[PDB]
Amino acid sequence: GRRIQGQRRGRGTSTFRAPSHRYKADLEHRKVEDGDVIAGTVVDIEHDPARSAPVAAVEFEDGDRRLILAPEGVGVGDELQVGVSAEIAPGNTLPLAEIPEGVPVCNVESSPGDGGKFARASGVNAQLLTHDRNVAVVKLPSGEMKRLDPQCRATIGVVAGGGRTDKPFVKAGNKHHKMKARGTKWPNVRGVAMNAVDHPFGGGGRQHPGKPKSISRNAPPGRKVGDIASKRTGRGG
Amino acid sequence: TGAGTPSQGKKNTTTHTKCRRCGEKSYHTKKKVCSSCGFGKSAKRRDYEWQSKAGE
Amino acid sequence: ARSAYSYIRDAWKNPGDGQLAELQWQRQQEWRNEGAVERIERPTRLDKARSQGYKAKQGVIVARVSVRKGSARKRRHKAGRRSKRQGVTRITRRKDIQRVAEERASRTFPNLRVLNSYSVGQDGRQKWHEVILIDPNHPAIQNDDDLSWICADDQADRVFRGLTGAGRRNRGLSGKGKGSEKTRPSLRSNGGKG
Amino acid sequence: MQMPRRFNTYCPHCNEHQEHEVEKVRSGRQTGMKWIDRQRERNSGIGNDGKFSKVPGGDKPTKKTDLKYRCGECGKAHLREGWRAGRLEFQE
RNA sequence: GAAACAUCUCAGUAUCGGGAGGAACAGAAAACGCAACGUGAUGUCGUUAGUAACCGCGAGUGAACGCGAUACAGCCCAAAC
RNA sequence: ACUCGUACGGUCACUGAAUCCUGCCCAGUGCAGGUAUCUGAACACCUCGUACAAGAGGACGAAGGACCUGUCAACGGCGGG
RNA sequence: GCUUUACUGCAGGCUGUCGCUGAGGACUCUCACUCCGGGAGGAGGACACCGAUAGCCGGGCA
Ligand SMILES: [Cl-]
Ligand SMILES: [Cl-]
Ligand SMILES: [Cl-]
Ligand SMILES: [Cl-]
Ligand SMILES: [K+]
Ligand SMILES: [Mg+2]
Ligand SMILES: [Mg+2]
Ligand SMILES: [Mg+2]
Ligand SMILES: [Mg+2]
Ligand SMILES: [Mg+2]
Ligand SMILES: [Mg+2]
Ligand SMILES: [Mg+2]
Ligand SMILES: [Mg+2]
Ligand SMILES: [Mg+2]
Ligand SMILES: [Mg+2]
Ligand SMILES: [Mg+2]
Ligand SMILES: [Mg+2]
Ligand SMILES: [Mg+2]
Ligand SMILES: [Mg+2]
Ligand SMILES: [Mg+2]
Ligand SMILES: [Mg+2]
Ligand SMILES: [Mg+2]
Ligand SMILES: [Mg+2]
Ligand code: NA
Ligand code: NA
Ligand code: NA
Ligand code: NA
Ligand code: NA
Ligand code: NA
Ligand code: NA
Ligand code: NA
Ligand code: NA
Ligand code: NA
Ligand code: NA
Repeated sequence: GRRIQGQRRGRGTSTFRAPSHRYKADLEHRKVEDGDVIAGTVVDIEHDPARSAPVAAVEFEDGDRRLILAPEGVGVGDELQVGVSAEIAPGNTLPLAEIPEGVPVCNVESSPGDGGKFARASGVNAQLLTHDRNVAVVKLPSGEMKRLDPQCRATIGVVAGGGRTDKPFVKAGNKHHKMKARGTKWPNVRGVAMNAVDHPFGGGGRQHPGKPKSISRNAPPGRKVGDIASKRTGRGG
Repeated sequence: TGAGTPSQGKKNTTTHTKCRRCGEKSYHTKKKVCSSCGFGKSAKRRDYEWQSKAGE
Repeated sequence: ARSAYSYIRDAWKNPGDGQLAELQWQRQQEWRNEGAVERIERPTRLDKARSQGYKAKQGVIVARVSVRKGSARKRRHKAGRRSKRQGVTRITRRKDIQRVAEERASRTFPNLRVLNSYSVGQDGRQKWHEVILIDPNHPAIQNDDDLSWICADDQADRVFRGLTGAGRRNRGLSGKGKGSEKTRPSLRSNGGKG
Repeated sequence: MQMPRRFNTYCPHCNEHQEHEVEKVRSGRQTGMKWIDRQRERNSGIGNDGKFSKVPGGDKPTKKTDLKYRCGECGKAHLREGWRAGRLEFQE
């Protein structure tokens, strides 16, 4: 048959790429030698086209002007600090070790100095639970307990723009506009609505998958479709 | 819209042009590659054994 | 008495033992950070180089080349093929890695010609060979009785036509009797069955 | 059918009648060093292996008798034509 | 093609990548093995021979040594000192 | 490539606004988890064989399978008497 | 052209083993190698990656 849509994706053609040239900033934590003597002032609050969430323009002491992944409650004029000795207030960034347990955090680093990887989407947050000289246990937004190096930096507070998901798109056009700002092909044609040549579920006199939807982890691309290595399906039991 | 005559009307785009290297009207001005001599793609001249019968 | 060279040779008989072992473990760290073709001032295996024709003279060049280990980096068929021709994984190229190394070196030095080459080890994913190249235009070579032969026009691009020692062995020309029916005088004249 | 374990009959070796013992031919073990074994290894490669890609045929409803007739005095055996028999049991 | 077809065959062919010359390539034996008290670098031509060898032992595939010719040519390093 | 992205994410599928709802079935097939025991290749290892080798056998045993469990808004099923 | 528990194979995934590969049937370490860090250095570590091979799955494809 023909390559399935999921296979066309990987080639990285225009249709599947994110409108990168239209994006504003790669939101990473600043690098500080040590000491913490790095503070800046929020100069503006802007919309981030890559995340449908606000972002903050900060002007640092040493003349550096950069956009920052903004937590809720950050405003123009506010002074933010980054470093070991940073104050424990919303919007500041310091290593997990300097953060008091039980405090909501966002933009958590996976490896110390990577600029942040976890809890960055609208209104989310990680929960710093356990401290130690060896490991800082953080609960990610998915509910998972993550063991991290206490040296991994993070920002105090929950990510801004919380509740974005609360409102329905209502119409195709609204989804369309959002989709145009992402690396995604939309709308979505169901496999079962296609011809056999185009998809493992295509074909038939009526619409139905011709086999069980639960596919093995070992299935090759072009065949891995439907419910991937599902431990279970449905709602009952 | 018919794919024949009615679709022939929008054809006012210049692509293949007189090539600087071979003189043939094959230099694709959009690609900057001559489809006849290979100019723009290779220093060596474009040529293939299939351009003639196998035993010739 | 034993030449000093015999000691370099003897060391290389077992590159995984003694001082040489420690040397290789240290060197390869630097080699893996070097490029595909690196010109080196002196051969790592002096005895082997001299044995192959090397001379500490003007116009004699040495370069270490790294080439990946393993079989053919082959693409699977994209059209009809009988089962026999559908393979990908087990197919190996007909030119040995040493020969690939020699060509990569000669390309790097377009004006030079390959004289010979030898192995200098390997790690888990690549092999290194040092190639001895010669400047057929330098008068220090045009006047050398032992090397001037390489200056002749018919020796141009000798490596690309398999006229190298590794080229000739890989072409099955080693034996002069049984087994060389389809190799001598050339693979092509024998219908490509060698 | 039933059949005597021992009985008098012609021995092609002694060249005279003598008591023979009848035994069912036990399959001899293969060595894996016959020419066909070497051809299997040699010729098997990428893709279909021709004859070596085939699998064991079926079964006839009844098989013929596969026996050894051993001379009770010279100890030398001889073979005979078999005949179709669903079952073959020896008497004693 | 095998009166299907998979190994086999078409064929190392078509086609593709790299490169030399006026011709290329090969070449002075870790050869041959008419086993010898024998031959004596290498191409090529004739023959050996559709022989030996391969092969769903099917269809097909397919040398060599030697011999008669052509032309003839034999050398340089590495190391020892 | 997704991605100047990080689970309020984005990938892979099914259904197809709202309203009232969405029963029973895990035997087969699929996916997934577990598994005393059974089965389970090659290397290395042990025995036999061979002055070596081919080869025969053993021991150990991964994923997988048997076996057990979960799962139908998973493929699907919801009869005769 | 298409399908599949048709025949035969081929990618791909999983898994053992060998090489890279090192020191003291469960374990410690650091020196290759990998990743993070501008750097200092940190994490991981003879595993993984990669090369080779073996078993299972394998109309994704011929
Ligand atoms: Cl969305
Ligand atoms: Cl060359
Ligand atoms: Cl019988
Ligand atoms: Cl002779
Ligand atoms: K064919
Ligand atoms: Mg970014
Ligand atoms: Mg939704
Ligand atoms: Mg788009
Ligand atoms: Mg749809
Ligand atoms: Mg349709
Ligand atoms: Mg299909
Ligand atoms: Mg429907
Ligand atoms: Mg349906
Ligand atoms: Mg048309
Ligand atoms: Mg010739
Ligand atoms: Mg095979
Ligand atoms: Mg036919
Ligand atoms: Mg036939
Ligand atoms: Mg042939
Ligand atoms: Mg011969
Ligand atoms: Mg001299
Ligand atoms: Mg990196
Ligand atoms: Mg098919
Ligand atoms: Na269907
Ligand atoms: Na060159
Ligand atoms: Na051959
Ligand atoms: Na063979
Ligand atoms: Na036919
Ligand atoms: Na046919
Ligand atoms: Na055959
Ligand atoms: Na004679
Ligand atoms: Na069931
Ligand atoms: Na089930
Ligand atoms: Na058709």
